[PDB]
Amino acid sequence: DVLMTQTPLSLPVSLGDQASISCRSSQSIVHSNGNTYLEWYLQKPGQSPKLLIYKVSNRFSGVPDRFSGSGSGTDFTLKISRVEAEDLGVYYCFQGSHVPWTFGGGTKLEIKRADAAPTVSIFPPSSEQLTSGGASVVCFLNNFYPKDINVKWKIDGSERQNGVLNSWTDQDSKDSTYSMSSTLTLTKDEYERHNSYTCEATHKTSTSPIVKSFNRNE
Amino acid sequence: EVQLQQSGAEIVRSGASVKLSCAASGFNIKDYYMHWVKQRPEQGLEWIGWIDPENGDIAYAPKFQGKATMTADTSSNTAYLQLSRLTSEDTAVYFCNGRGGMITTDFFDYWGQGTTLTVSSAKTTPPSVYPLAPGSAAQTNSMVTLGCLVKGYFPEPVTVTWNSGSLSSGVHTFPAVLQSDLYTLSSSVTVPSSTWPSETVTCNVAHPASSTKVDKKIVPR
Ligand SMILES: OCCOCCOCCOCCOCCOCCOCCOCCOCCOCCOCCOCCOCCO
Ligand SMILES: [Cl-]
Ligand SMILES: [Cl-]
Ligand SMILES: [Cl-]
Ligand SMILES: [Cl-]
Ligand SMILES: [Cl-]
Ligand code: NA
Repeated sequence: DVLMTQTPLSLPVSLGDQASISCRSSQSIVHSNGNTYLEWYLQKPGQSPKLLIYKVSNRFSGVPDRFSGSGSGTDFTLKISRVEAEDLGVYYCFQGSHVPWTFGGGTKLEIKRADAAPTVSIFPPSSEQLTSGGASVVCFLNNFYPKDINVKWKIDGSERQNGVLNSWTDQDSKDSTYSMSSTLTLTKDEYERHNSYTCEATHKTSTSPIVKSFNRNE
Repeated sequence: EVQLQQSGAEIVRSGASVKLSCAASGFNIKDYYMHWVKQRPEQGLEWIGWIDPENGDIAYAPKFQGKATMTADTSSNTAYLQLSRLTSEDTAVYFCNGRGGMITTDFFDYWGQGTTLTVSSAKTTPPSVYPLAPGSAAQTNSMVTLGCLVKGYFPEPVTVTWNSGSLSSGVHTFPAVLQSDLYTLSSSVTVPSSTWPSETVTCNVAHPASSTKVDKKIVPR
């Protein structure tokens, strides 16, 4: 297959910045008919992809003139002259020259803001859940930037991974931060065999892990 | 106005098959090629194949040879994608894309809105709603975070609000995650320490599929 390699993976920008996103095909994608079927798409959250550019450098009908494309036969570049707020999302290159047609892995175009520390809150199991025989410990890590974060759970000082369920939100339209939720689910039976429960986050904003903890017996 | 309309969300158990539809209005699918594209949760786009609805010609990505079957019915102006021998790996959004005319006229390119497939053997199950109140007390003029854990339900969606929609700032509601055939969702709200527990904070959960409404007051431990 022709593999399409995008760079960068993430592109933080301010509004008005020029943005350049690149795509390298593993093989030539000049079709024998002479055309190079290299396309660029934008996908916004909860939306279908939208075509921007086809055949390397042809702007699709309705696409703003700030979008342009160029390329050789293996190296291709999408340029946005000055980024607008509606441009945020994930960009994909795509080749239709050889079957199977293939997409690049995508580039996230996001707003650069000042570093924001995660607001970390931990919650023991509710009495209602314990009555039902379950024991979830919840950890919210809210309003942080950049998006790169790693969450670790410890029980009585030892790393725990079984039973961890993570979810997160995309970049917030008002404050340009990200948020995350991590839930460790145990049986009530197991919860009652341990004392200390700890949520640890590693993020740019702290040199050491950011820690919230409680002890079951208060 | 042209329109590609895809069928609604599907839930099908592993080992079975599903058939998704893509119906055109405002144009004729004989005049264009239809493409299908897969997207798994929090992943990128993956190409499945194309079909020429006029000629019946089909090209598949090798990976979907065996898994997918593309067909079309020109009399109903509809393209179909069948997915067979389902597993959780097939849980995804599937997009149809009508395209053509790149050589002979202005390029035509239109997308369906996507159809979600959830592979699961679960039956409709109402949520358990658990209040998350802080383990320790708040300092003066600080922020306090409260939460709501919504567990063990099926299918999506559930909805969560705070104080019946009157508390909207400082809220974060996290996308649901399927694990072991049932969904978990969580929501947090962060309020000034002077407002809770002095004022009521309640999380409101509705699950249309089970006709469940739960309103849970967040009370101090
Ligand atoms: O100082 C300012 C900063 O402070 C911010 C923090 O403020 C905290 C206090 O909140 C203030 C804002 O809220 C005010 C309103 O407070 C309401 C508190 O109510 C608690 C009691 O609520 C109980 C549940 O009420 C709803 C019950 O509804 C039952 C019927 O359900 C109807 C269906 O649900 C809707 C969806 O259904 C549609 C489909 O069928
Ligand atoms: Cl500017
Ligand atoms: Cl692909
Ligand atoms: Cl801010
Ligand atoms: Cl669950
Ligand atoms: Cl309500
Ligand atoms: Na924060």
